Amino acid sequence: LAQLFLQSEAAYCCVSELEELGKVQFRDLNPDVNVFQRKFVNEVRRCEEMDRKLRFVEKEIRKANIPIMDTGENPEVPFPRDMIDLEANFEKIENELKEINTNQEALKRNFLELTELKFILFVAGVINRERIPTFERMLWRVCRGNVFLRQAEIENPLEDPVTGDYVHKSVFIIFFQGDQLKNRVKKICEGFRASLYPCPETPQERKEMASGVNTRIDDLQMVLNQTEDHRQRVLQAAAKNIRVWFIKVRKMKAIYHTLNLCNIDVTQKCLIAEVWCPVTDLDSIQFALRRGTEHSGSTVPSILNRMQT
Amino acid sequence: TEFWLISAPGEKTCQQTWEKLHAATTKNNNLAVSSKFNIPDLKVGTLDVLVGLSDELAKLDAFVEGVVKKVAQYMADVLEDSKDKVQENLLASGVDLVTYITRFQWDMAKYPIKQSLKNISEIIAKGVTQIDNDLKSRASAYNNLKGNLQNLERKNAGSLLTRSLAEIVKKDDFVLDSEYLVTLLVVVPKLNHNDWIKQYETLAEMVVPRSSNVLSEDQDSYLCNVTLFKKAVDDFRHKARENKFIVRDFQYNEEEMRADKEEMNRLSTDKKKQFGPLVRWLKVNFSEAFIAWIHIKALRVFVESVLRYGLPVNFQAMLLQPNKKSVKKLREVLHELYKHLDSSAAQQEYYPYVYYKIDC
Amino acid sequence: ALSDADVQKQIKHMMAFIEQEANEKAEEIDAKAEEEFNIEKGRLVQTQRLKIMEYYEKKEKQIE
Amino acid sequence: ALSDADVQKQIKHMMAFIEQEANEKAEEIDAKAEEEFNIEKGRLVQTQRLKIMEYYEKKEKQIE
Amino acid sequence: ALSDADVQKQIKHMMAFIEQEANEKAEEIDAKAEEEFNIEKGRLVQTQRLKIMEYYEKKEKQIE
Amino acid sequence: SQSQGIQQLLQAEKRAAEKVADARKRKARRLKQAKEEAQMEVEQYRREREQEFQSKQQAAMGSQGNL
Amino acid sequence: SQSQGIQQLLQAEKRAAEKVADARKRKARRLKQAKEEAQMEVEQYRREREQEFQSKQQAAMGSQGNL
Amino acid sequence: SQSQGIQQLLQAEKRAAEKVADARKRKARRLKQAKEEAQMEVEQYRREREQEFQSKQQAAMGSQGNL
Repeated sequence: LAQLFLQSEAAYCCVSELEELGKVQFRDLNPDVNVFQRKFVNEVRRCEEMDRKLRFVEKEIRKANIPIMDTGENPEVPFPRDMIDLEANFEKIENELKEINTNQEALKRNFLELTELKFILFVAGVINRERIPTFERMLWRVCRGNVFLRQAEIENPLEDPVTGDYVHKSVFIIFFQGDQLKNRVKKICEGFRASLYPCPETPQERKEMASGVNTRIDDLQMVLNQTEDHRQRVLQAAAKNIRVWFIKVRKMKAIYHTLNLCNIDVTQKCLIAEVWCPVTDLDSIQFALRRGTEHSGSTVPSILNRMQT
Repeated sequence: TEFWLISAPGEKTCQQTWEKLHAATTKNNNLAVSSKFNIPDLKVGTLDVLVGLSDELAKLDAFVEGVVKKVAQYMADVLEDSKDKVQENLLASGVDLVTYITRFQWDMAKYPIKQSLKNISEIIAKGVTQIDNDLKSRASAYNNLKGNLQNLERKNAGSLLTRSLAEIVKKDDFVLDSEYLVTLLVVVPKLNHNDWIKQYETLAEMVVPRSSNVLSEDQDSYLCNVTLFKKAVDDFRHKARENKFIVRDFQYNEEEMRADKEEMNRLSTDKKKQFGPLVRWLKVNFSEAFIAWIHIKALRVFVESVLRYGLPVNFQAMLLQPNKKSVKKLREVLHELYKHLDSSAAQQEYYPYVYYKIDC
Repeated sequence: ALSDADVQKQIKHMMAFIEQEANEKAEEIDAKAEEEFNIEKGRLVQTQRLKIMEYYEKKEKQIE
Repeated sequence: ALSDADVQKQIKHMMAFIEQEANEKAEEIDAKAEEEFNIEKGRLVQTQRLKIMEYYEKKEKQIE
Repeated sequence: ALSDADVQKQIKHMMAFIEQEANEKAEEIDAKAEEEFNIEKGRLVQTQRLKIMEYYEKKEKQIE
Repeated sequence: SQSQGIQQLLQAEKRAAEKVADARKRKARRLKQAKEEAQMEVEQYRREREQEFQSKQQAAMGSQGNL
Repeated sequence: SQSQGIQQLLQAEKRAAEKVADARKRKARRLKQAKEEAQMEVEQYRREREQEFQSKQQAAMGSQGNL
Repeated sequence: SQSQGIQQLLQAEKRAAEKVADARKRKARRLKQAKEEAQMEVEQYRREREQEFQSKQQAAMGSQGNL
């Protein structure tokens, strides 16, 4: 057991270099002090937020089958203060991605919703013919089939939005002139597994509206396709930087956590710590310390002196 | 007592007889009793009004059915012309329910046929509503009278330990107009009657010896009166209690006993006087409730028949009086006879024809 | 639940309801038309008869 | 449990009570009568003596 | 990797660091003291100089 | 045979429209007749009161000279 | 013997009532006598003061006379 | 040797604290001196402007004399 005193600016760099060397184990000089008391909490908290957010995006990356090879850059683990802004930049990217997917899902609903109308043009809606055998009978139960039903069958039906998958669709829906019974049918249609919300017209104008719908559908799909394309390009590009980032962030966290396990002096911006280290490797440690503090602009001697124990 | 009410599409005139007379095809091979159902020919507008009316009638039906059965129970509680084991129902149209239903007629007097159904329904609904409120109020007032009368009977019930003394104590039982003396009544169990007679004379200082006598007796104790000096009453009643005799908290009071006697006599007479008008009131209300009840069912028949078969409104409606254990056969017959019209529109209620039950 | 013959039957039934509704509505329209006939005729004729009477009274006042 | 002699003793005892209360009441009433006699005599005699003295004093004013 | 002579040398260098900071900090403090000196001096000088000028001018105007 | 039923429904709607439009035409016609007759009565009322006025005015001239 | 008991007690009550009524009668009489005696003393006082007044009145008139 | 390093750093920190607190004390003293000197300079300005007034007044008196 030996004790080292050096300036805190030099200390950040030195700890980083020693962590890269990996031959020294630091002891906690303040065992009765919690993380808020150690005052690395803001740095750790930021690291933890960065980590979780990175992992969040990582899940999307992995689902997207991005190679994330993690073969370089990361090993150098630089730890400038500007990394905090880089952390924020990460948060922005994943947040953008989160908005895009949310938008896509809404777009998907609209796509499907318009697609159903496209198909329709009561109503020739989208039904799996789950309860239609009973829908008709329920109608007969409310009134004796006062109006004929419209029948249709969809070849290669569209993927039902609630289902999330593609099922054959078949429609048999009744229209009524009576208001009491129309309201009754409304209630049945709401209760039964049927697609009902068509806004029919018989005028040529409605066929023209249906054409406008097709146009809008195409525009929606175009925008969707571009959104997804951007998403994927961004995800893979981020996957490259994320493999590097993961380890960079982990290293920073480890460094700050190690520095918490220390006793910060009160009167000077200098840090004293006791560490265990191999005797034979002490020279190697001092050379690492020299390089670390040399990177630090203050070039504090950073002398590690053996204690008796 | 359940009757079945059904209606067929009536496409052919044979339906009039197929539901009654066609022994080859009719109910239990013409063994169930059937009769013609008299229906008014009323105006219908569009199908949605009919739909409304159907819903309304179903609700009115349930309401009145409840009301007429409730009032029937009210009369059962009265115990006049209707009991729970005999006389299960009251007369309707001045005839028995079996007679009424069997020869049921439409009451055009209440529901003119020149009116729209909406108005007919509203009129019936109003009638049965008024009847309901009239009899509810009357029954409540009567029940309150019955309550008070029973309360008085109970007050004047029990043994001498607790029974009111209104019918027991006479002026000649108390020592009245004394300056020093008061007469107390104490209940001594019969087993200790002689002990009381022997002991009462020595229970307290300054009591009048040999004054004790017996006012009343029952299966457990004797009620005896003793005259004593006012100030010894505390010692008297204390020591009497010590010897296991119970003193009643009673003093002679002519006005309270007379008031109790007349109040009971009055309430009993009032019970009789209301009973008189009670049975006439309730029986008339029943008659009208039952007539309206079946009228409602007839309208439910009209509405469903038109709603299912369209117009013109010519349907063959018939009543059955089911025979015991033949329900299955009748349903099988009716199904085979009429299933071809609906095949699936009509278990718990859906049959391929208009069908209602009458619960009597 | 229906064969073609029964679908046709159901349609005939609807048509029947359409016809009954129209017949009733027209009857209602004509009845109200007659009520309004008498009401408006009264309003107008009484209104102007009144105006005339008032002017007449004015002529009598001028004679006075 | 009590003989004719004892029931008569009890009756005499009650009568003795009644007589004792009667005597105490009559004596108390007579004593109060004596007190009220003197009280009313004082009230009356002083009231009118005062009136007499006042009229006398008025006589002095008349002499003046 | 350092001898006692070298450890003591580094301790001396670290003390030199402390002395250097002490000097730099004190110099900064004295510089600020001088800045505050000149700032407050100016404020006071101008404030009262202006008041004197105003009295002079008022008297001169009064003479005219 | 679905198109036949649908066509029949359309025919029913057409007939309904005819029934109602003709009822509206009849309402309008009866009301116009009512107005024409009312005005005729109004004119008669005017003619008669005017005649009465002129008669009284002429009598008044006879009274004035007499007076 | 319930009636003999009460007979004796009601007769005792009668005697008590007579005794207290007589005491009240005595009170009433004594109070009247008390008022009569008070009034007699009032008259004695009246006579005495009236006599002094009349005595002084005659003396005063003679005195007024000589002056 | 760390316990000695500790003692040396504590002594250096003691001196540093003393040097800075002393600078703050000096700052307060210099500020007071600044106010005292300012007031003396203000008086010097007052004296000079009063002398200028007197000069102006004498010139004015001679000018009024000549008019």
